Amino acid sequence: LEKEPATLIKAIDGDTVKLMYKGQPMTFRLLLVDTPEFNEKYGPEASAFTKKMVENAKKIEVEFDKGQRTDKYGRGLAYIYADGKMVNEALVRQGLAKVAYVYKGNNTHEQLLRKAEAQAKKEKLNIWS
Ligand SMILES: Cc1cn([C@H]2C[C@H](OP(=O)(O)O)[C@@H](COP(=O)(O)O)O2)c(=O)[nH]c1=O
Ligand SMILES: [Ca+2]
Repeated sequence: LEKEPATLIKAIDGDTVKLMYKGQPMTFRLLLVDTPEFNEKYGPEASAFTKKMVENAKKIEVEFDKGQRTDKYGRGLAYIYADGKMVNEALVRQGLAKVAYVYKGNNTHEQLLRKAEAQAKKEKLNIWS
C-alpha cells in the first residue's frame, strides 16, 4: 500500500472526514472501524478526537487498500494518516472505535487494528469501560 497526499477540507465525525484528494473534494470513511454516531455515547468524544488529529496535522495522507476505493454512498475508503500517525488505529487504541466492516480484500491493516482494540479493551478505555 502507498500513502498519497490530501488536504483537510473539514472534520465531520469520528470516522468520516472531508478531504481534497487529487484536487477534488471527497468524503472519506475510515476503513476497518466504527465510531459511535454523534448522538450516541462516546460519539462526541470520537468526533473530537478525529477533529483534533486531522486539524492539528501538518500533513494528511490517504492510503487505499487493495479493493474497493469508494463505497455505495460515494465515500472514499481509506486509511488516513496525520503526520504519519494512522487515525483509524489511534481511534481503536483509545477505545473510541470498534474494529468493524472487515471485508475481504480491503483488510490489510486488520491485525494491527485488532491488536490496538485488544489493548484498549484490556485498559477498559471509553467504549470498553
Ligand atoms: C467502512 C465501510 C462502510 N461501508 C458501508 C456499509 C454500511 O452500509 P449501510 O449504510 O447499508 O449500513 C455503511 C456503514 O457506514 P457508517 O458506519 O458510516 O454508517 O457503510 C462499506 O460498504 N464499506 C466499508 O468499508
Ligand atoms: Ca459510524
